[PDB]
Amino acid sequence: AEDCERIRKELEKNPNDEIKKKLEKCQA
Repeated sequence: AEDCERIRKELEKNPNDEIKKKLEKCQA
């Protein structure tokens, strides 16, 4: 239950570590 592009948006507004890391492997 995740969305890479949505997390991208969240990573855009919030340059967060966990968000970034879970973005990279959102699709895993």
